[PDB]
Amino acid sequence: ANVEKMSVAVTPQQAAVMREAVEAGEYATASEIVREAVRDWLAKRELRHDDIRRLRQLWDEGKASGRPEPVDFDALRKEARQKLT
Amino acid sequence: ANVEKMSVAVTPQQAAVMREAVEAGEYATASEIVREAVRDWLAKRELRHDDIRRLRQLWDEGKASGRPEPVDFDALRKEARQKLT
Amino acid sequence: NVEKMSVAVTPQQAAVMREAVEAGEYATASEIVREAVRDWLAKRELRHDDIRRLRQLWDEGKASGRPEPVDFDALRKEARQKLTE
Amino acid sequence: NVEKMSVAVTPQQAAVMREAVEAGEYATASEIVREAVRDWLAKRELRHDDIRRLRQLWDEGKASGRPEPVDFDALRKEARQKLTE
Amino acid sequence: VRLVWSPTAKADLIDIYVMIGSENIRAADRYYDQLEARALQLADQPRMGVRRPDIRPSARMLVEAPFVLLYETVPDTDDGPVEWVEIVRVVDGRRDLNRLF
Amino acid sequence: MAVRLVWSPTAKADLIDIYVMIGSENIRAADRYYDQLEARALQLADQPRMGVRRPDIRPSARMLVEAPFVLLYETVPDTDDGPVEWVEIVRVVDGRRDLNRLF
Amino acid sequence: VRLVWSPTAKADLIDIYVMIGSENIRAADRYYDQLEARALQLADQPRMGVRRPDIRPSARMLVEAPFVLLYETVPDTDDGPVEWVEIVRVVDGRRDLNRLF
Amino acid sequence: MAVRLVWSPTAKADLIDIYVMIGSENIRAADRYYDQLEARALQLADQPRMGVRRPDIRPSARMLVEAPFVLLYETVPDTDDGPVEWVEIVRVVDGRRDLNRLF
Ligand code: NA
Ligand code: NA
Repeated sequence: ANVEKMSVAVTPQQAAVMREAVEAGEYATASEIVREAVRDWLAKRELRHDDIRRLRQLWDEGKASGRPEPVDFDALRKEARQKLT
Repeated sequence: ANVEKMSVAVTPQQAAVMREAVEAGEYATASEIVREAVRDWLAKRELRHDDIRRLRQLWDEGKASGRPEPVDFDALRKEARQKLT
Repeated sequence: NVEKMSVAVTPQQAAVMREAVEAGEYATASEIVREAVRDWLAKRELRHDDIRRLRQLWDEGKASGRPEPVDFDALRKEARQKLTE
Repeated sequence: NVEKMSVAVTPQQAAVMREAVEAGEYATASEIVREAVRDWLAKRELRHDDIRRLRQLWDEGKASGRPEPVDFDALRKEARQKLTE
Repeated sequence: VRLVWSPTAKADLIDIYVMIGSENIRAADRYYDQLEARALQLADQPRMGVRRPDIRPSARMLVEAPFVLLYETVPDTDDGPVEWVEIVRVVDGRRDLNRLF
Repeated sequence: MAVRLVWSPTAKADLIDIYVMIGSENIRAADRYYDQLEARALQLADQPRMGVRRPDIRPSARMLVEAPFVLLYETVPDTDDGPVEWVEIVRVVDGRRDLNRLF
Repeated sequence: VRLVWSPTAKADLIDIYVMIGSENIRAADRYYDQLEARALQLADQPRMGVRRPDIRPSARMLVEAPFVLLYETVPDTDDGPVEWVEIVRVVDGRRDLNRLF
Repeated sequence: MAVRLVWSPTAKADLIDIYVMIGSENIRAADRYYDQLEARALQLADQPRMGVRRPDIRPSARMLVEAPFVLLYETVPDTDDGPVEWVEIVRVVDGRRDLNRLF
């Protein structure tokens, strides 16, 4: 009762390698692979959500910074080169 | 026919977040999550196999290098400090 | 042996690296950089895997014959036909 | 702004970084180091997640009562009982 | 700008629909709606993708999450009128990529 | 034909930061990034809807890639068709510095 | 050296067996064989694990893939006779860790 | 009581490499790594089977961790019980330098 069963469709190539891993004794069952893979996916998903939150934070900073203006890249080059000291 | 169905047991906590992701419209079905997760797991597995091959390569180099001998760390310190120039 | 180089990182990165060293996670910032660059070597190999995969898929597409417009209404009907043998 | 530091990497790492720059993947080695250290920041956060998780689990174990020897024959019988309500 | 698809790209689209449509036809339809909408945007804006000459010299990538459209313009120029866009592949990043970029 | 294109104060700061960071060791590379970013912005002024919508960031947000950078911008009005009065580039983000899943 | 297990570690062992045993009893038995064998090795060699004072000051980790035994010695010294080993948790790295080390 | 402990020529080279790499900027850290590695090896001479078997590497291989390093070694005879005549440390591996899934 500490598991929840679900029917899932993987690609034939994926199912093949999952069977290979079990037959090699790397895992006892395909479910063990899916549990490990989904835990990793949870962490990956959180890193992706971090990215979205970071982009939103950066966006919000830009929108709060004042009146937007055109940029002259020739002028900008000179300003940046001066910041280089 | 470009998929293979399997019944898998995930943890209740995992099943919950998978449902949350689908309900949020991040994925259409749980199968899409498993396919993505298993592809990532395939790559992770190959990095782990790389590690085992690398450890084996390093081991084999050590075994081919000649007669093993005791090490005096006080002496070794002096040799290493000389290599520092 | 060892190769020294002068590198430019962000102030934010330098601050966290110093925090980690001061906390005893690492002995010096170079230890962090070596770990980080080793991980980047693997990332780069996975990136090259992706590029090769996309190139392979591209080449297959370019060798498959004359390109044509797609009617998505007709395409949907054809995909549903495929689903039913 | 920018923070410069002198770091020591392996000759093998320095060689691949130079290869990547010469191939046009990056403009300078510092660009690689910045990407690599940013990825390490995330790795370190995942490492801290692991440490926190292990600490949480540890603390729970240490607060759960008097430790006792385990008979694995008896334990197996008890686990099979759990499997059947 | 004329929009055409390689025979393999058409096969990609069919495979995508069949894979998800095998359990959720509504989702399969939604993907076609999204892919068609992006392909239409691309025909209006042929250089909206990213150049990827490290793949092949004329290759461009346009994301339509979770998919990536690999395409080229003819001519393969940076400026001026485009005569057509060819979508060469439709790739599912969940199944075939470590990262998008 | 080209619509008005403006940059938030923070986006201008992003551009200066980018140039100074790489220019501290390779001024030719700094110049090339400015050549590329200026070219991409000029394209955008001519075709204001070339960036992909990213309403998951903020409702009007659009993303245009100029590797290794991501331009975040919006059109005003925020419409899918019809006249655009300006494009505002809100940030220039270096994916190597700020993103897990890209670059 | 006396070997004891926290009540939670015993619960960990039961949960592990139930989880895999729900579909493969032979595998569940194999895991118990492996965990018992490692715990016996640990009783003979109490300091074979790695110290992890960054977790808690007396904490040690011993891998028994895919599991990690979290344990301590009493006394918590680096040298000299150990009176007992307490296994505090049995952790499945596949379910609870990004990395082992 | 302690068994004979020897190191492959390559393992000795590993030890020198480790010290020189970190010692090039922090000699106290180099000394501490030698203190720790010597201590772990002394433990191993007293308890030759404290390393976990890793037959997936090679059949007799054992691994003993001394973070961030992994000691790879074997006993001879390669038995699970009975007298050991020596321990050979075959490599000292820095996980930060050579492993994907550890350190
Ligand atoms: Na990045
Ligand atoms: Na590592």
